[PDB]
Parts: sequence; C-alpha cells; structure tokens
Amino acid sequence: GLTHRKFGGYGGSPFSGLSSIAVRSGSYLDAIIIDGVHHGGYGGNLSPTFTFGSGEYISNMTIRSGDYIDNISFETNMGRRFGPYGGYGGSANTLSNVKVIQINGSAGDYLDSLDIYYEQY
Amino acid sequence: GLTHRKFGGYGGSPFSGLSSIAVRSGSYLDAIIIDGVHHGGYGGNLSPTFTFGSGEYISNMTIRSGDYIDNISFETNMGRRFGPYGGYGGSANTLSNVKVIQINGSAGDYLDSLDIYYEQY
Ligand SMILES: OC[C@H]1O[C@H](O)[C@@H](O)[C@@H](O)[C@@H]1O
Ligand SMILES: OC[C@H]1O[C@H](O)[C@@H](O)[C@@H](O)[C@@H]1O
Ligand SMILES: OC[C@H]1O[C@H](O)[C@@H](O)[C@@H](O)[C@@H]1O
Repeated sequence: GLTHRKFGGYGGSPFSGLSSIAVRSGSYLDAIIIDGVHHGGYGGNLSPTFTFGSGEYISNMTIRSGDYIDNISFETNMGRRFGPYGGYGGSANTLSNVKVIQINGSAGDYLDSLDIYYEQY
Repeated sequence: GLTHRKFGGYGGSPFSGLSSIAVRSGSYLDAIIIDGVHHGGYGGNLSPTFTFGSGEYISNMTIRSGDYIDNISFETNMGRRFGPYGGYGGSANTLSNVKVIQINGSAGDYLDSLDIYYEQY
C-alpha cells in the first residue's frame, strides 16, 4: 500500500509538491486550486491563495462534506490558518496532528470529493 | 504512519494535486518543476512540461541518483512516457507497478533529493 522512498543527497532547502491552495466557494466548494491549477467549476467566489513556506504543511484540517465538499479550513505546523471557506451543509470531519502530503479528489461543476494523503502523528 | 481518507460524494472526474512535471537537466537535474512551481536552479536545459490527464498517474518511475538527482524517467497508466532526462552517473532505482501520489524533496542550485510518495501494488 502507501509508502515513500527518498533519493539523492542531503543539500538543498526542502520543498513540497503541495505548495499553494486556493478555493472557489459559495454554499459548496466550487473548486480547489492546487499550485495554481484549477480543479472544479467556476461558480462561487475565489479565495486568496495560501502558499506554504519551506517546511510548512497542513497539520490540522476540518472538512464538511456530503455528496460534495461543503467547507474546508486548515492550520499549518507553523500556526497559520486558512478558511473556513464554504457553506454549512454536510457533516464535519477533522484530521488532527497530521502532516498532509497530497490532496487529490474528484470534481465536476463542483468539488465532489477530496482524497487526502497524510502522515498520522 | 502514512494513510489517506476520502471525503465527499462519488461524482465528478478525478484529479491529482500532482498535475504536471518538467525538469531542468544537464549531467544531472538542476530543477524539477511541479505544477509550474520551480524547485531548484536555472542551469541545464528545460524539458517540456508533461501534464497528467484526468485519471492519469505515474505507474512506473526510474531515478538515477547520487548526491544529486541525476536522471528521471516515468511511465503512466495511460501508456505515456516522460524522459529519460539527465545524465547517466549515479545509481538507478525503479518504482515498479505503483501509483505516485506526491513528489516532495530538497533543492538549491540543483535538485539534491526527492521524497516520492506512492502506492505499491
Ligand atoms: O458553492 C455553490 C454555489 O453557492 C452559491 O449558491 C453561489 O455562490 C454559487 O455561485 C455557487 O456555485
Ligand atoms: O461537480 C458536481 C457534478 O458536476 C457535473 O454535473 C458532473 O461532473 C457530475 O458528475 C458532478 O457530480
Ligand atoms: O545539470 C548539470 C550541469 O550540466 C551542464 O554542465 C550544464 O547544463 C549546467 O547548467 C548543468 O547544471
């Protein structure tokens, strides 16, 4: 199943493939914007972009979802916060004391689903 | 440890936060560009950007590395290829029959290392 491997030396400043997040939101999440790439539809309103610093990652996250994503907010290991953006429907689920590695999902006119890959601490 | 959790419904078309890849390479890799975000220096020659289709993932990847990332190639589940780009020093390692979830790492003037997160099948 899920794993990871490292290749190379020890120099450099760290980076993540997950470098920035923005959303379009109304009552739902219309779309998530990952590293500037638009995923979803064009309804709702565009949030400001949250950009991860070096060594910074999502450590806590709350997601309201039904058959779509309703609301997202998160906190990073350096105490910065994004959201809540979205509406009040759906049921809330929370990831606590994690390191988020990736956000995949599924989208149409709205953000239907999010498949969050993370380290649980 | 590593895990993942899905939120939301069952509609829409799938997407990945790992949505495009380019490299800058000479005798090794000067940089990797993930979703248009530049990780590393500006030396070497800039490969074309490989952009993943919906539902497309790296299913096979070969990396040559020493103190630095020296070469990258990969193949996707839709039968498309990327690379090899880079030189032929270092030691080769292959991720075979996988689904790549995320590419993190460390870079400076050059691409020092990659942390590849994936599912092994
Ligand atoms: O988020 C779903 C939906 O919410 C509201 O009704 C409006 O802001 C729409 O633009 C948006 O599409
Ligand atoms: O995104 C909401 C809805 O939008 C479109 O109509 C299609 O992609 C559906 O499959 C999806 O569920
Ligand atoms: O990639 C290693 C190195 O190879 C060559 O000497 C040039 O293309 C450099 O710009 C590059 O950094």
